[PDB]
Amino acid sequence: SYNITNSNQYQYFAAVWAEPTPMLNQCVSALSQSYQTQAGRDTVRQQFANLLSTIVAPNQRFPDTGFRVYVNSAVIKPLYEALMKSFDTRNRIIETEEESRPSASEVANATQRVDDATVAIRSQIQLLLNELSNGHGYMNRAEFEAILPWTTAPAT
Amino acid sequence: SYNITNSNQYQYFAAVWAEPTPMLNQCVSALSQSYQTQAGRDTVRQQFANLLSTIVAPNQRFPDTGFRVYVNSAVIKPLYEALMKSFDTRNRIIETEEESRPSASEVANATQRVDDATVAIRSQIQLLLNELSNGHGYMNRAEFEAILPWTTAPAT
Amino acid sequence: SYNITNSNQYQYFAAVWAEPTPMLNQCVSALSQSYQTQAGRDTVRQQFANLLSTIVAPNQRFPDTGFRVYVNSAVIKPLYEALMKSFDTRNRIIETEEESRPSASEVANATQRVDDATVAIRSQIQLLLNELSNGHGYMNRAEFEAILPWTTAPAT
Amino acid sequence: SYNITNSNQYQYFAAVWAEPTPMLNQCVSALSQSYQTQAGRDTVRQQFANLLSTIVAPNQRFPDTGFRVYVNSAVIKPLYEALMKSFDTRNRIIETEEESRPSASEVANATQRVDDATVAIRSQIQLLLNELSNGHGYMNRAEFEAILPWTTAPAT
Amino acid sequence: SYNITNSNQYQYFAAVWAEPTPMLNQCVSALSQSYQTQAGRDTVRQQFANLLSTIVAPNQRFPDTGFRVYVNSAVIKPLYEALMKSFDTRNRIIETEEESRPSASEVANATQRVDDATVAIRSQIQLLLNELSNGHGYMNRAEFEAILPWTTAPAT
Amino acid sequence: SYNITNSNQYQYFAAVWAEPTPMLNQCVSALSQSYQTQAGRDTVRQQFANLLSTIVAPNQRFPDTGFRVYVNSAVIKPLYEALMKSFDTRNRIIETEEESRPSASEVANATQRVDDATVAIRSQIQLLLNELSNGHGYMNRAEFEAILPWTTAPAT
Amino acid sequence: SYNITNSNQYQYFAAVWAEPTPMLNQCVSALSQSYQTQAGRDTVRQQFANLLSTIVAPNQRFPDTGFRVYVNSAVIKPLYEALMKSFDTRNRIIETEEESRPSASEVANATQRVDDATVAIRSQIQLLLNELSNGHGYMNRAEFEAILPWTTAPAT
Amino acid sequence: SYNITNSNQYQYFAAVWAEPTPMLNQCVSALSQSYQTQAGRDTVRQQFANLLSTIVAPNQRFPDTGFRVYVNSAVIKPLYEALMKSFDTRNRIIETEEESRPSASEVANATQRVDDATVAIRSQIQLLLNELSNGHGYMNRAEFEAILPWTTAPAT
Amino acid sequence: SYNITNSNQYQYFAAVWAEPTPMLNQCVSALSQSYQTQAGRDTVRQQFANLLSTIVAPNQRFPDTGFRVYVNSAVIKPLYEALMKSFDTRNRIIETEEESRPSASEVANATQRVDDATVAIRSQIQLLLNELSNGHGYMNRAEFEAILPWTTAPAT
Amino acid sequence: SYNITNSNQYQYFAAVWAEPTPMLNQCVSALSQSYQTQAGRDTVRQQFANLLSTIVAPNQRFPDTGFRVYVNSAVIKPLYEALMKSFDTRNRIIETEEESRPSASEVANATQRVDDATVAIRSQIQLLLNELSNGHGYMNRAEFEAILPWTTAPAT
Repeated sequence: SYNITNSNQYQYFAAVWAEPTPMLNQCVSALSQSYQTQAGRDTVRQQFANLLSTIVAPNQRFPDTGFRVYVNSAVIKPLYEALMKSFDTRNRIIETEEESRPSASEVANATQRVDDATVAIRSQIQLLLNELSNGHGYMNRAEFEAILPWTTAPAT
Repeated sequence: SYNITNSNQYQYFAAVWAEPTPMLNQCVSALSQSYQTQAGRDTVRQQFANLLSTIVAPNQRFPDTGFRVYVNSAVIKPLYEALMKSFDTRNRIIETEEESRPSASEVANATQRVDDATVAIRSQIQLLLNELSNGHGYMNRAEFEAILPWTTAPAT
Repeated sequence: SYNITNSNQYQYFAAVWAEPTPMLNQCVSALSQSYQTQAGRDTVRQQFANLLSTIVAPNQRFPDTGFRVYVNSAVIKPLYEALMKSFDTRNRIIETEEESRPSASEVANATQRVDDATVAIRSQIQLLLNELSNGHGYMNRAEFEAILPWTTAPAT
Repeated sequence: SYNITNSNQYQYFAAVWAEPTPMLNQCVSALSQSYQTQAGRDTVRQQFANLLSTIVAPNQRFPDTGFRVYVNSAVIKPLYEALMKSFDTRNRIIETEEESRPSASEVANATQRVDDATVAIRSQIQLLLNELSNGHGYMNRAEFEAILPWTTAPAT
Repeated sequence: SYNITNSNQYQYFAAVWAEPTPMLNQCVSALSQSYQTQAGRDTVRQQFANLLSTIVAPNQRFPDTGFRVYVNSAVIKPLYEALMKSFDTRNRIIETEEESRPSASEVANATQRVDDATVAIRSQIQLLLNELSNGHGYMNRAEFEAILPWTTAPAT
Repeated sequence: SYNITNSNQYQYFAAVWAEPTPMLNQCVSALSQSYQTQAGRDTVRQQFANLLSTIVAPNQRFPDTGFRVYVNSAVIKPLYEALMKSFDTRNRIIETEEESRPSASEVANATQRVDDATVAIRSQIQLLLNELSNGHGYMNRAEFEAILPWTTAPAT
Repeated sequence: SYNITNSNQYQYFAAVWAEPTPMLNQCVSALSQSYQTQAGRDTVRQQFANLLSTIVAPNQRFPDTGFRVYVNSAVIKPLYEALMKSFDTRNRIIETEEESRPSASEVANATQRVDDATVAIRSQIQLLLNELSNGHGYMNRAEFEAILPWTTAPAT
Repeated sequence: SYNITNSNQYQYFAAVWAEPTPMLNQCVSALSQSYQTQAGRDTVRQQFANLLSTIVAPNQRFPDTGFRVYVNSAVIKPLYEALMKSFDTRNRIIETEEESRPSASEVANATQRVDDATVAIRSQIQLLLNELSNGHGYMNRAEFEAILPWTTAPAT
Repeated sequence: SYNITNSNQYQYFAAVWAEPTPMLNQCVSALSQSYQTQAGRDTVRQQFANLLSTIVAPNQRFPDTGFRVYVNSAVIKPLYEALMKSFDTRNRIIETEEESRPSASEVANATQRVDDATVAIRSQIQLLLNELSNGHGYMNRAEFEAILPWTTAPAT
Repeated sequence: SYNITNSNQYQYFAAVWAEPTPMLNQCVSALSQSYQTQAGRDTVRQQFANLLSTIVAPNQRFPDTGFRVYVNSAVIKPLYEALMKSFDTRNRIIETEEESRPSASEVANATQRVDDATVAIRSQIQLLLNELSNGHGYMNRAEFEAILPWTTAPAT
């Protein structure tokens, strides 16, 4: 069966998989909304997490009856953490009592901070789209390989 | 029969199921009302709970004669807790004796709090509608799978 | 007879139908009134609900002797929830004992809130009118199709 | 006889007809009054409704012995809903106990709201007059056509 | 029947289809309105989403009795995400209590932000019109091809 | 009968037709009014929409007993979207409580914005007039052609 | 009788006629008043509209017992739309509560806007006078011609 | 009848005709005014356009009962586009708020630009006068010829 | 039928055709306007695009019943891209808040930029006129040739 | 079948192909717009990327039923990266708070930077046009060769 030991072959186990369908659809769910909210962007990242699960264990090899998405590869990982990060936060401070601080934006501490955050998530959501989908990132038993052991309960 | 043991295959048992009909109809019941009330929004969340039951046990597999809704998936779970949460509460304080505090809204503690809560539940009730229904979230014996055991009282 | 199973073909069953006559007439009943009331706008949405019923079941197909209105399509669904929602509420607070709070509107918590709500329901009631009626939204056995099964009690 | 089925030919049935005489006369009844009232403007719109009936059914075609007014055409529909809407409401708030709020208009919530509403209904009542009457809107068996079926009980 | 496995042939499945009629009509619904609103632009993008469904599955090939629109092609995808994005948001901040911040626009945080957003959605709505329609983007069994497998339940 | 399939012959179906009479008359209705209003310009565009219907279906060819106006041609389409767009909006902000912001136009956010919008709709309303009418845009069975199929229920 | 079909012969039907008497007299009614008003200039344009009717139909040719004025010719059309347009509007803003904004014209948004509008309508009202009357614009069965058909119910 | 095919004989069809009377009179209407305006010069060019129509079709030859003016010949075309162009525009910039920029013409961006434009339209309006009228430009069935076909419905 | 394969014979397919009538008329529509605008020049180029379609496919040869205009030839292509490009843009920067930057043109960044752009589009619009029309650019089955194959479904 | 190993024969696999139709049409979409924008130029490059895919794999040779465009050849590659690069960016800095920096262009950091960028993309868009199309760049099984192996699953 599959019997892994060498640690160098463990950079593709947990928090590095999904499927073309699940991932791409999640991204559209995000992009199609306003960036003046927390519910949306915050929950969005939390959506992607639910799919950032695992698949290849140390005993049952990757099946031919499947093709998952290595969420920590070429363009996905760097631009997906960079992307999901774009909506990190912002200098949110609603200085009020009931009425927003009267002369709040006279000599304030933010404006283009919120505006510029939006640009981040926005356009990166797109470049991701094309890269993500194509081949930059994808993998299956075909591309999942190196020098892997197989020796537990027989089945070949 | 079905005979489950591996815990990794238990993230889809209790408080994660329903059916297209029950769920979608509940959402309309909510959306079609005012957000200046507690009866409505509070009881609403309590409505969704009655449907957040369980279906797949450890012995009788998912039937072909059915298609339920995994209430803890892709878009539903993150935006449904975020949604149901939108009507968490608000800074409700009816400072009165019989007559609401005379000069209550002069230098008060709330206004857009109540207003902004409404926006939350409202628009998220919609984005949910389309996502929820489509395929983002749904499942049945067809999509309910991984590596599951079946060995109790024979019937195949 | 009709014998449906595939869930992907269930996004057009409950809370998604009506008829050109019923729907359009309901909209006029709404639009022709004042927006400084609750009886009207609130009951209005509740009117549309009574027509948001169902028609196509899993066994008796859509008849040639009919043409219903898919209330969850193109322009209707997004602008009808957005519309019906326009009269969500407002920051209604009649701070009084018998006499409205003397200096209530000196440094208050609302005005253009009520005013701006009216604009919402109002003009959207119209854009709806033209869109709704035309073809954006309508359907019948002619447009109600995909890949649907028919196999119960014979009648062809 | 007339035997209609195609839905595309149903955008001219209910709530879209009247006659040159009834409609124009109703408009004068409105225009000739003060806009500081509710009885007038409110009941006015309700007057136009009584005439917003139906005429062409699915079996007895439009007669040669008549010429009705399609209340949902060219200029009428857009400017008639816009018109009838002008007297939607206003920020009406008579803050009093018996005596209107003493210092009510010091730092208040309205003035040109009421004033500006009047301008709306007023001048639009006129532009309507000329447009409405001419040809922009009118119709009869001559202009009521497309590709309509006639096949029930014989009479030709 | 159709029996797909190669992942490289999965960049045209979900969230990449529609039809000439549905798509173009949705765009007009958008363009014909004011850009000083949220109901409109926000719900607009949500309209396009309802049509961003799927069509070609892994078993029933693209029919000759149809011609859909690949919403992720040549000009559509880049300028449609860029377009739908134009109405991302803006620096919306209605600093008020009832009365908009007195000296709000003296030394404020926005103006041409809202104005410039409008230009974005506006003109891009047009360039899209011509490109979208022509051939830049469209596809059917004629143009939907590469090296695709067909081997399940026989029917040829 | 008419039996169309080739998609390249679908850029002249929905939202691309009208008649010389309806269209030109609508334009005059617009031009003859003030540009310091929303009722007028907004409803205007909504007027043109009611005429932006369809005529040539896939089975009943264009008649000799008619001459419609292709609203998406030569000069009409580019300058009609550009025109109808001129009255997109403006930086409308009536900062007031009852009394317009005292020192509102000292160091404000708009003036020639409103003024310059008017110039847009205005003069383009004219250049349109001559172009629109002449031949730039018009069509009928005479000019509506390419390589179109005709094969359903016989009638020649 | 008259039996027109060719569309090229339809640029002189609706909204393009009147008579020397009606038109010239209307212009004097306008010119003889102040340009610091809305009643006058606004209603003026609306006056000219009432005369911008139609005369030559597709069956009863232009009579010898008449001479009308083609309101869309040589100098009339370009300078009449340009003229009627001169009184488009202006940057009208009466910033007041009861008392016009104290320091309103210190650093304001308009002055020569109103002044310069007056010059527009004024002098163009004159150049029109001479041009309009002479021959630049006028027509009758004598000048109304091209290649027109006559074939319905006989009368020659 | 006339039956043209050779394209070399199509440089005298659309946008190349008028009549001695219409054209010359239009030019005087222009020349007799101030060049410190937009209404005049702009509408002027738009006047000439209304006459820049067509006359010789591919089937009804040029009549003996007429003499039109080829607006794209010898001196007219080059000096008429050059002329009509003279009033292209200018560096118009009224830098003001209500009061023209105080020290606007100290170190400004224009003066002789406006002045020199006037000279252009002015004197070219004259040289045109003599050239235009004489013979440089004029034509009729006498001068309209080359090697043209005539073969449709007989009439000779 | 026509059966093309050799790629060298593909430099005259898409985005390289039109007709003498459509093209020349579009150019006049452009030239007759001011160059201090964006609506005009921008939409102009977008007008020419609508005509930059295709005609000669790989199976139905160029007809004798037609003569189109190869928009990518001799003088058209180089001077038409150069022309359409003349109105690329300019250093447009309206530095203002409501009042254009007081001392904006003292030590500014542009003037003859806008002025010089106008000269570009202007005069090139003319040289184009003569070249375009004559023979420099035109083509039909007569001039559309090289060594082209014809072998699909028989018809000769 | 095709069985490649030698790496020297891998400089024509990924990110080096397309087709005459797709590529040339994309270029026109770009060129026909203003260069004072980011949406356009930025998304443009992202458009070309979607077509910069791959075609020749290591097992299924280049077909006779096709002719693609090697996007990394003679003139395309050097001038296409140079071209697409022209719209790299610019010294974009909108120093403002709501009102662009008053004395921003007195002693600033840019002007001809933006202007000169436009020239880059512009004219190179053209030289590309002719080169790209002709033969400089194109290829197919005819020109795609060197010394390539073919030895997997038999089919000759």
